[PDB]
Order: sequence, then structure tokens, then C-alpha cells
Amino acid sequence: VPKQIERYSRFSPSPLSIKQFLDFGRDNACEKTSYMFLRKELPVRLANTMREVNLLPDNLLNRPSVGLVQSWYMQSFLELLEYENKSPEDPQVLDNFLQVLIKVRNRHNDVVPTMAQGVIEYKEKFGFDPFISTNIQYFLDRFYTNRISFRMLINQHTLLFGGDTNPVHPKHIGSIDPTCNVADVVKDAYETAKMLCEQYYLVAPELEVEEFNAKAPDKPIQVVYVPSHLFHMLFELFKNSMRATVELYEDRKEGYPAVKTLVTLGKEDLSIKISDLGGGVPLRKIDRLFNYMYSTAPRPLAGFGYGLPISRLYARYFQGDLKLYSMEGVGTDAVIYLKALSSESFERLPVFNKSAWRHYKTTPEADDWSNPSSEPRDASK
Amino acid sequence: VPKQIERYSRFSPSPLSIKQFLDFGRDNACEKTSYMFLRKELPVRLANTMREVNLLPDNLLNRPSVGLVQSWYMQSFLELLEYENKSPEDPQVLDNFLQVLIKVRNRHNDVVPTMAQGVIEYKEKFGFDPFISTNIQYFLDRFYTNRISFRMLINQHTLLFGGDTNPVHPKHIGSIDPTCNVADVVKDAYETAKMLCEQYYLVAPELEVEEFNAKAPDKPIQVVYVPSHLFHMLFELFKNSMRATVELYEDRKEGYPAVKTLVTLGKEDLSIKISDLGGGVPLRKIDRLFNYMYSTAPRPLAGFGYGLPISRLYARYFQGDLKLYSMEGVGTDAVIYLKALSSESFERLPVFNKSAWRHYKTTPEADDWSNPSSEPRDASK
Amino acid sequence: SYPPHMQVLLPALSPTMTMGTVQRWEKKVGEKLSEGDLLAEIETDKATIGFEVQEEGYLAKILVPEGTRDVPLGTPLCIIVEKEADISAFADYTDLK
Amino acid sequence: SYPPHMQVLLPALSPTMTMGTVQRWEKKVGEKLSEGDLLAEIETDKATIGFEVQEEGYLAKILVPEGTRDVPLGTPLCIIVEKEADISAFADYTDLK
Ligand SMILES: Nc1ncnc2c1ncn2[C@@H]1O[C@H](COP(=O)(O)OP(=O)(O)OP(=O)(O)O)[C@@H](O)[C@H]1O
Ligand SMILES: Nc1ncnc2c1ncn2[C@@H]1O[C@H](COP(=O)(O)OP(=O)(O)OP(=O)(O)O)[C@@H](O)[C@H]1O
Ligand SMILES: [K+]
Ligand SMILES: [K+]
Ligand SMILES: [K+]
Ligand SMILES: [K+]
Ligand SMILES: [Mg+2]
Ligand SMILES: [Mg+2]
Repeated sequence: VPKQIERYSRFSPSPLSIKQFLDFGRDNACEKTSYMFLRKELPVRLANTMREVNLLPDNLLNRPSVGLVQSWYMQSFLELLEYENKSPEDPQVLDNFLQVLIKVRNRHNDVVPTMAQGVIEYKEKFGFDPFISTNIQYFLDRFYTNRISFRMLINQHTLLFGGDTNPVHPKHIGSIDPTCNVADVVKDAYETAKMLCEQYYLVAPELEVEEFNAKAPDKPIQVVYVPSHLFHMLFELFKNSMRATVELYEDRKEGYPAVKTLVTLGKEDLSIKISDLGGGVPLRKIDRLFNYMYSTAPRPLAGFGYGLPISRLYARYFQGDLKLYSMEGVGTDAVIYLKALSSESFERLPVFNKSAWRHYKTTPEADDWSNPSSEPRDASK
Repeated sequence: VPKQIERYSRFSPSPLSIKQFLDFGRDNACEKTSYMFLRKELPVRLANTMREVNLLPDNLLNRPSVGLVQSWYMQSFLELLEYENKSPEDPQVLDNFLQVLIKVRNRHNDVVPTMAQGVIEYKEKFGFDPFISTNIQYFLDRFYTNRISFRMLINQHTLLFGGDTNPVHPKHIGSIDPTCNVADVVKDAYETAKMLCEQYYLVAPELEVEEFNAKAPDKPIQVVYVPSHLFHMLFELFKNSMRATVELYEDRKEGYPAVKTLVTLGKEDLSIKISDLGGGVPLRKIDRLFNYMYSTAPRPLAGFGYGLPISRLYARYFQGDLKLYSMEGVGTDAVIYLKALSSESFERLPVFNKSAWRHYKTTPEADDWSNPSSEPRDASK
Repeated sequence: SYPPHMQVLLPALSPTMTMGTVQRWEKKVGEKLSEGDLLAEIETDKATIGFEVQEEGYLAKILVPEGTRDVPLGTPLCIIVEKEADISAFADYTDLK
Repeated sequence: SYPPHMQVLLPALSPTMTMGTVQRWEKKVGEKLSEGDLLAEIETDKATIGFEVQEEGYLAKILVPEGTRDVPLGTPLCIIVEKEADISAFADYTDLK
């Protein structure tokens, strides 16, 4: 069936905005429409990714785990393609399609850890060079971004048309909250990180939260968003901050500084700044913090090295971002940026085309800019 | 003489560390050695740049101003090449060489504004597309970085061997200060920005400075550095902060928040964070702040659009950096990072090679990642 | 007649695309084309797609100007030729083997 | 004899360079080479230089292994050939026109 993969991999993904998800769910909510969209969109997105996994170095492609992921995706793809010529006019089709979505999602439950074992297996068993490293990085950002997106799509359909007349979050629209109170998600993410830090370190910093709604001064800050995505990013930044703070001060007399959260709202951005006095990170190391599996924890709260890049995928997924700035010797600021406007919050999706191909078949190039010798001439004669 | 350009453009620049400048000046200070180095290094650096200016779009290469810059560089290059076979054993050679350095520097006085007029002339007279824009950006960062570097080299030699027995800054080593007190340069840069802001706005925020020397807690923060470079960066960030603050509050009752400077010192970094409550910048616009001639001032303190990218060249020149983070609706943090250690402070220099060539003969490529339609389908049916 | 040439037709670049706006041309009449270069931004209802050259040659003529909305599937957008001497022959508008 | 081949000599990559450490190879025996590809990191006293291939072909043999310090100017570093059938002929070590 590889011709079907070639073809769908050449189709462009159709990025959707939070507005569209919300307008579809609220005002429309036509099961037929969703079905016409998804039966085509899912295979496109899947094929775009598969095409990329096929470009990985053969020694990674060879790991049992990468094979498993491939077959899972292939099985899903084939299962969705059965619907390309089935009429939405028959209710049975609609119903089985729903079951199929549930099925593919369950099958895709293991995917994140299976691919991780994949590349871990590889990194530790085969020697590792930086050409191939930035490539795995590039692949993983894209591969996991699509996973977020399939799950987003499948969740909307099942939550909407699953017919579950007992919904966990009644006033929502699928998994979108039209009035997500940001400080409440901050407090929840914090309490749940605290618990974990307190369990192992026997202590945890206090949270202080502050708000400034430039849009409308005294008003609590709300945004249209997927709460679980916001929760995830915050949770992950808070665990990092708590670890950093607690480790720095366990041998001090000063007592633990708080973790400060500033939430702001402007014409375009909702910004959330998490600040700690946890000692910071030298500039040289800031980029690699975002490498999958870069960790300074015993290989505690930390270990995997997924928290920071995955959180940044959630931020970039809807046109936001996650950036980090440290003052080495004092502490760090971690800032989540979201779009204030749902009309501006479009999915940002990996496209397979020549540009992507090129990333996988790049080759080391000379540096643009100079580098010094590792043993420079002693200018003292 | 173009074969000489080809050849020297193919030589690699020799990046020097602050340590080397300092060790040469302090412990050694042999005029012969400096001469042997410079008579070769200057032409290499010049030729690397000229090769790049030759790759600019013909419509920019055509402006009178770009021609002038080219001839100036060519004249300098030819003037240094006269020394390739002159003996350092003759004192006359040494002496005239010094005069030649002075000469080339004076000739290179106008270069920054002449190239600016160059590209301004071009941007306003010929239509402008983003392929060519990021290219001019790339060229200008590199072209101005080399200018900083020639001036650095020429200054060291003339200050050292100019024989001026009346030096402005006696305890320095050329233009390097072995004990540059950072907060003092911050205060000076601030007072001089205040003056200019006060002259036009009739008012200016107060400075507050704070320090944390993690290296040695109560001690004032000192670094080995070129004071004038540090001064320039600070001056420029302060003018931006003062303008932003003063403009936001001229219609308010609140009264003006201070501009806060935090200076920190760790194992690797000297960090200087300038914070203002001047309203900030939406995320979408952060990168372009660094475009040559991106300005929001009447085209006051602002106008040219050079302050931010030039300041960032000074920071990157010795392996530091300058980064900006805003919370739209409140304010901005601008952070200068320097190397704490002079042994780690190497020149970062543009190299002309195939990698550079490629930047000039790139061509638009498809986007990697999806983009939405400018008119998305209304999901309300 | 005209020399060996290929017409680039507008494909279904998305499973449901039926038309597209030719938003921008990324190559100029007379420029070289390699397999995979960016040829044009095609805007639809659903995305702004980067359309890639599928076959190496030279851009001889643009049949559909920038800005043309609603171009149906299968519209010849432009002409490709195998050698750059063959361009001039298209100013006024089976050996491709 | 051997097929048409070129020896890549170590040039003066800096005006005063007289030797250099072959710090890393960036191409593998059997790989294609285009004009300008990165061939090796050459370390000196003054810089770590990215040495670029000056002539298109295929990498046939590495004469000077990674890590060799103090290689004098003019040392053949490796061998380039015009076609990839001609590589195997160099395992055990004027028509370039
Ligand atoms: N606030 C912080 N202060 C200091 N260092 C930090 C901070 N946040 C992250 N880091 C550094 O970045 C590294 C990686 O972060 P990341 O959260 O991605 O992985 P981890 O915390 O190490 O494990 P996990 O996968 O669960 O997150 C950390 O190990 C730590 O060295
Ligand atoms: N602290 C700040 N707060 C808000 N906006 C800023 C800040 N700093 C810079 N900007 C934005 O970046 C733009 C460009 O900055 P830059 O200093 O490079 O040029 P200018 O200040 O506009 O003129 P000059 O060439 O003398 O600096 C400013 O016009 C302003 O819009
Ligand atoms: K595609
Ligand atoms: K990490
Ligand atoms: K060079
Ligand atoms: K600017
Ligand atoms: Mg973590
Ligand atoms: Mg300014």
C-alpha cells in the first residue's frame, strides 16, 4: 500500500484555529461535516509523519521500537482509508467511524514512550554525532507535534458525538474551554507539582501569583484554550523550578524563596512568567536544555528530559511559544506565550515536502563564523 | 588586483581572545610581533568582507554609496599589502605602518553611515522582498562585525605603540580594562541617556541598580573588558527603555516607574538585566526589533533603528549575546550576557567560505511547517 | 513548432481542494528549476500551500498571473522547457522523451 | 595503473599556517563530493578551520587519519576520483583532463 502513503504524504495538512473548533462545536456540531473532514485529514497527517520516519538513519529505523510505531501508524492509516468512499448518509458508518477513532487513539497510547525507548536504545547502543542529533531533535519535535494534533482532532469528534450525556466538563466545547481562568490552572498545576516535590524533598517553595490585565485592569484573566495543554506546560515548568530552588537551598540557612508567577494580557499575547531564584543556567547551556533527554537529574522530579521540549511543543502548537532566560548565579524566568485571540490560534503542523526532506539529507557544512583553536598561542611571547 | 582578493578571501581569520590581547599588551608588548600579525590579518579580514559585498543584489551594489565603501576597502587592502615583504627589523617600516593604520581608520570613519545611506537609498528606491531582506540583514551583521574587529585591532596597536606618553586611561592595556567596574559603566551610560531623554521629553525615569556576585558575595562586580563596547550597549538599551516608559506614562497619573538594572556574576556569565515597565512588545514583533532600520519612532531618541542590532553585535563579538523578552501590556527585559572569563572571550568573526556564499545565493524554499489561509472557512456551516 | 515543453497543471494539493488562488510566484521567467524548488504560494480555503516544482528545467512562460483567485484544478499554470535556449521561443503566447 | 585521481594536499589555510592538526573528517570513504562541501576540521595554533572540497568527485582513500597532529603543508590528505566505480581500485594503498 505504499502508493497511498506517497500520495497522502504529498497532500498538505489543513491547520485549524481554536475559533474554528469552537464555532464548529458551539454553533454547528454536524457529525457528517466532522466525518467528511477527519476521514481525510487524519490519513494526510499520518502520511506526512510516516514519510519522515522513513528518512531516519537506518540504525534507528532498525530498532524494534521504531518498527512498532511504524506498524501502528500504518494500521491506523489503513483503517481510516476504509471510509474514503463510505456515505455519511448512513448512520452506521458514522457510528463505526467513532469506534475506529477510539481504537486508533488507544493504539496510539504507547506511542510517546515507545518512540522514546526507540531513540534511547539507539543513543546508548550506537555512537552519537551532532549531525544526527539535531536531526533526531527535528524529527521528534515534528513527530510529537503531529501526535498532539491527532489527539486534538480525535478528542473533538469523540467528545462531541460520543453522545456521552454525562460529560465531565459540561460548559466546554469538546476539550476547549471558552472561559479558561488562567490563574486557576496555574494554582492547580502548582499544587500538583508541590505534592511531588514535597514527597521526595520533604519541602517545597510557596507559589505567589500576580496578574495584570492591560486589556481590562481589575478583571480576572481568561482565555479560550485547551485547559489540559496549559496545565501540562505549567506543571512541567513548576517541577523544574521547585527542584532547582530546593536543591540550591538544602545546604543554606536563608530559607526557600517563593516561585513567582506573573500572568499578563495585552492586545495580542497572554504571557505567563514563572520566576525562580534557583541559581540559573549558564548561557552556553540554554539551548541544550531543550534537547530530548538532556537532564541533570540522576539518570527525583527529573530524569527523562522531556518536560521542556514537550512543553514548548504545546506552546508552539497554537502559535504561542515557550522561552527561557537565566541569570547564572541567581535564577531563571520561563515564559509561556499564548495568543490572546482564538481567531489567531492556528494549529502549527509539520508538513512533509522538499524542505523537510532536505533536513534529513543535509550534511555538515563549514561554519559561517570563525572558531578558535582548542589550544591558542600563548601571547606571552 | 582581484587575484589578491580571491586569495586573501580564502584565508581564515584568526580570532583572538581578550586574554591574548591583555597578555600581549601587559607581559609582551613587542611591536615587531604585532606588525607581523596585523600586516597579514587586516588584509585577510578585509578580503573576507569584500568578497561578500560583491555578492549583494546588483541594484544595491549599484548605489554610489556601496561603490564608495568598496573603493575605500580596496584602497586600505592595497595599502596594507605593501608591507608583506617589508622587514620589521627596520624601524622606519614599523613607524610608517603605524601611520598607515591611522590613515585607514580615518578613512573607515564614514563607513557605517555610508553603508546605511547605501541600503536606505536602496530600500526606499527599489521594491523590497523578504528573500533579499534577510540577506541584507545577514550581510550587515557580518559587515559591521568585521568593522568592530578592524577597529579593535587597529586600536590595540596604535594605543600600544603610538608612543603617546600622555594616555587618557593610564592603567588600561590598549582599550582593554583589566578591572572594569560594571555598575560604574551602567551609571555612566544611564546618566548620558537621561540627559538626552530629559532634553526632549522634559523628564526621565530614575535608575535603580542592584548586584549579585555569586562568585564572591559582597564584592563589587568587575570584569576584563573593553569599556566603550559595554558603554555602547547599555546606552542604547537605556534610550529604548526611557522612551518606552516616558511615552506610556505621559498621559497617565501614576508617575514614572524606574528603570531597574540587575548585574549578576556566575561561574561562566556576567549578566546585566535592564527591566522597564514601558508596556512591552507583542511576541510577533520581537524578532523584527533586531532588523536594521526597524523603528517605531518618527522616521526623538529613536529613528535610525540601529541601536538594537548593533548592540547585539557588540555582545556577540566576544562570545556574549543580547536577548529581549517582553510581557505585552507591562514591560520588557533586555539582557546583556558577557563571558566572565577573558580566556573564554574569543572574537567571533565572519568567515567567507561556501557556507556564506550559500546564504547569498539561497532561494525561497517551501515552508517546513503549515500556514493557514488568509481567509479560513467559517466553521459556522 | 514550439520546442519540447511541459505544462505545469494545478493539482489537488489537499484532499478536498477544487480550486486555489495563485498568491505569489516564487520563480521568474528564465530561471532554472530543480526537482523540489518552491514554485508558488497557492492559497485555498484551508491553507497557504508552498507548491514545489516536480520536474527539473527552466521557467518559460507564466500562464496564470499572481493574484488570480479561484483557478480550477488542471489549469496550466506555466511552461517548463529542458534548455535555456528554448525560452525565447515562448515570448509570444513528443521529444520530451 | 590506478584510475584518474587527484590528491588533496593540505594548503596554507591562513597566511602563516605551516602545519595543522587533522581534527575530524567530515566525509566518509565512498561519499560524493561537490565543489564546496565540508571535508575536514583543520586545527591550528590560531583557529579551527572548516576545510572545503575544492573539486567535485568521490572520496577514494583517507591518507592522513583523524587526530594526526602537525601535518606539514603539502601533505596529501586523501584521494578523489571522478566516478564511484573507481573507488574499490584504491582499497590497498593524465586523463583527469
Ligand atoms: N528553572 C530551572 N532552573 C535551573 N535549571 C533548569 C530549570 N529548568 C530546567 N532546567 C535544566 O534543564 C534540564 C532539563 O529540563 P527538563 O524538565 O526538560 O528535564 P528534567 O526536568 O531534567 O526531567 P523531565 O522529563 O520530567 O522534565 C534540567 O535537568 C535542568 O538542568
Ligand atoms: N524597552 C523597549 N520597550 C518597548 N519597545 C522597544 C524597547 N526597545 C526597543 N523597542 C522597539 O524596538 C524598536 C527598534 O529599536 P532600536 O533601538 O533598534 O531603534 P530605535 O530606538 O527605534 O532608534 P536607534 O537607532 O537610535 O536605537 C523601537 O523603535 C521600539 O519599537
Ligand atoms: K505534504
Ligand atoms: K530536556
Ligand atoms: K575565508
Ligand atoms: K532596530
Ligand atoms: Mg523536568
Ligand atoms: Mg533606540
